[PDB]
Amino acid sequence: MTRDQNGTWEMESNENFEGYMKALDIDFATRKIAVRLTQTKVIDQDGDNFKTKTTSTFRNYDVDFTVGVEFDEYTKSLDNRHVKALVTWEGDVLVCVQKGEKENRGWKQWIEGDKLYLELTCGDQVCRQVFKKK
Ligand SMILES: CCCCC/C=C\C/C=C\C/C=C\C/C=C\CCCC(=O)OC[C@@H](O)CO
Repeated sequence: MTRDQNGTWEMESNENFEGYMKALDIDFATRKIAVRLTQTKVIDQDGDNFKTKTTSTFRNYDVDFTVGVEFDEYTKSLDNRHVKALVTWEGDVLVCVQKGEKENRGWKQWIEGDKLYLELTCGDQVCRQVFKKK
């Protein structure tokens, strides 16, 4: 029983964020800034209802969802695309499929020990982030 992801989480590693952003067609100048940054993630979770806020000195991104309920997601200030998003549980892993113009786009987020893991996929690029609880 490790579905409770509530907390404030600080990034400690961010593997292949450059490749993930390139797969999303983020321009070089934006990648140059974004790859430098430590992200913070605040998760407010009530059962299957999630409110998430990911922050940095350069851009912030909020996404709220209920597990099992498809929603329209606009990735404002990231790659600025519209997708249909669905988050489901696979065991205690949150799995999101973002259906839209990019093939094989989604993410998976789970608790393991005292860490939050987030793997973001776009095409053949996977970015693996690890966060430690504040
Ligand atoms: C927002 C801080 C990073 C900004 C970097 C600025 C520009 C880079 C442009 C595009 C890169 C694409 C995505 C950024 C990566 C992670 C932010 C969270 C994405 C997400 O939905 O979290 C999954 C899940 O945690 C949400 O609940």
